[PDB]
Amino acid sequence: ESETLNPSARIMTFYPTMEEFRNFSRYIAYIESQGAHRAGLAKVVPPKEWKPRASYDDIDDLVIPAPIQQLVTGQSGLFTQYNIQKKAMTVREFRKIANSDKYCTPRYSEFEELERKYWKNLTFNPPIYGADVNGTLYEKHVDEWNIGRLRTILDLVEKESGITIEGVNTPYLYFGMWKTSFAWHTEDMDLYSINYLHFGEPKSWYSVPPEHGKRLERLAKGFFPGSAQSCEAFLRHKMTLISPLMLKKYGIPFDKVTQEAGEFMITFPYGYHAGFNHGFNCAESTNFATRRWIEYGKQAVLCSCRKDMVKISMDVFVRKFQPERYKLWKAGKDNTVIDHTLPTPEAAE
Ligand SMILES: O=C(O)c1ccnc(-c2cn[nH]n2)c1
Ligand code: NI
Ligand SMILES: [Zn+2]
Repeated sequence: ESETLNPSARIMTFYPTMEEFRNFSRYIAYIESQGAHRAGLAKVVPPKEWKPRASYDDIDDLVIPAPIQQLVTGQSGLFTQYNIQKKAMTVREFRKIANSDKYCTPRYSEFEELERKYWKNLTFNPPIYGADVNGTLYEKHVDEWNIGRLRTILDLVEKESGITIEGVNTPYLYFGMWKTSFAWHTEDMDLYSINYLHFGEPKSWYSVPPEHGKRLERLAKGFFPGSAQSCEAFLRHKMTLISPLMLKKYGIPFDKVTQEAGEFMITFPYGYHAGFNHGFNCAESTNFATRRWIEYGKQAVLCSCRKDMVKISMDVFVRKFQPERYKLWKAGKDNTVIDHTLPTPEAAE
């Protein structure tokens, strides 16, 4: 039944009405009832009626406390990205650098051309990314899909322990320029993410279906045996770039999609994704959860080589939503096998 929905595991695109848009978790359950999650990634175009902010005309004074310069080393589709933190910088300061001749977007016809230039010039002329900036650009009154307060069960982490995890249960802003990249990865604890492109040039995405996620990991371990030896989940470092041609060459299924300003992207549990920004832009994102995520959370394979990595206690989720398995899980005997095709329980409504 779930297997017969989106059997291609293709990236789907949704155009909700304004009435459908009002209840966030309900629409996530809906697009899962249509098999969107099998792709790992889905686009959701909100009604023209909607806007999270009246104008972006005041933000040139907003500070980017830790701009990152992205050095990239590699060849023939395989790359490792190193981060060089620059000194703090305002948005107007950043836009100036980004729109300057040295860093601006090259001219091109179709997207496949800009794509080709991206993978051709990835290692040259290191751009700067205004990444992981704590904040939101939603006006305080917007209630539909407000990244600052989605009200999903991920809120249970803060409710129970008081713990905030920047960018995970709090929002991050991302100021991009041409050729700034996000490496191949899943979310922390294999959560969902929501990404909103407030303004600027597009952001292109690659996705690998969760049901093929393990195939991508085997390939990545093969190409980076050193990194694999020293960490059980090195892709969570978010340093590893792999071109779509390399994926084709080794039979990994994937899809691609380009995100325009004013569009949402949803990534799903264990959905590997990567991509790049076309030019100057601004994006807001955070993580969230559904009842389906819990099993993913229990089984997420985490980065083993840093003490500073994101680790969420699953205990309170298992107690509340899987009480009959708590004794078993806590005794390490819960061998529930995940079916990636199944939609989340809430989609019964
Ligand atoms: O750089 C982005 O726009 C982006 C896109 C997709 N994922 C992330 C990200 C950063 N940490 N977890 N996920 C960042
Ligand atoms: Ni992500
Ligand atoms: Zn690690």
